[PDB]
Amino acid sequence: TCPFYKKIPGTGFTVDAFQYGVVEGCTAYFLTHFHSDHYAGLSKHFTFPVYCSEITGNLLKNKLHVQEQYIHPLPLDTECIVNGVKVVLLDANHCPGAVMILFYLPNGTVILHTGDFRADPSMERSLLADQKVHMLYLDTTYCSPEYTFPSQQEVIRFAINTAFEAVTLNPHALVVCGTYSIGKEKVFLAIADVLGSKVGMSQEKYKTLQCLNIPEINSLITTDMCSSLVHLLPMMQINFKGLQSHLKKCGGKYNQILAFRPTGWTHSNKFTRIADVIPQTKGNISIYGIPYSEHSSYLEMKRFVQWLKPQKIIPTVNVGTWKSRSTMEKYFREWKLEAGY
Ligand code: NI
Repeated sequence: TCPFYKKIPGTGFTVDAFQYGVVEGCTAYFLTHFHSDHYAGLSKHFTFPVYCSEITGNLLKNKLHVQEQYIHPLPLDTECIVNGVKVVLLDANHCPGAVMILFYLPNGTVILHTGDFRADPSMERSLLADQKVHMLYLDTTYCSPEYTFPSQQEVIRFAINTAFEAVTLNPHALVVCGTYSIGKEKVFLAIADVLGSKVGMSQEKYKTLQCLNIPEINSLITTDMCSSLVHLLPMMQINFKGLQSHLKKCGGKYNQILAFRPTGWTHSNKFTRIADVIPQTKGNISIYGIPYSEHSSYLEMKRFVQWLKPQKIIPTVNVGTWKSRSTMEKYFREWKLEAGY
């Protein structure tokens, strides 16, 4: 049974609610982004209308085989009518194709559903600027002040500089980057660009990347591993055993691996600056955990909410425990008292 925080009152609509069977009263299922916790339940046998971005619709058709007649892609930043209700899709600054959804209810209420997002001051100049929002359905993944991490640009600067230094010292070093979903493509693309290489990967991953409308992608990635000095592997393989095993397969072309695990936040963030990050090493293998986030920091979240000034907040993450819920409600009230709304 579908939980309340996935239902949009006053409409026939649900958000990210595909794992509950046929939801009573739902005439249109929105999908914010192509991450498995959110698409859970979708398949080629789905026969209701799914509304989403173009990129998400490429992935539904090619990876999950949803039939084309049920996929309804909408352009961003454009007022659209769906089943009698005005909606807008906004870039969520999450993974490729991820959106926030603005719903303009028939009774005059305006609802923003962030999906998963990384708040940014650039959102203060989208179509959000033009009117009041009554209810905010908020990605609260990192809603606690201990959650600090650097900008995505500082993280990429560290990775490029690290990779270019290592391979220039040793031209026989291979770079490996872990992945288990879409998002964080800038990590492996920026490293391959500095090294003058394409990124090598499995056929299944190449297919996924080909759905993402990235400019000049055919110039950047390949399935020919032998021709590439930046390889992508499943995240589960980014450990000393998996990397040893991979180095064997490269036929003595390489004698060292430098690997990257983009994580979200890890508690090494409470003490250490990005500049000061060091790897775990065993022999000729080094592994860096880098804090590349596609969710808001606590401070970025707070800034967005204090600018938006919603009348009510409904969290969509960390909702399963009473301690979590009570923590989040306390920060919402601080924020509102501090800013005066
Ligand atoms: Ni996500």
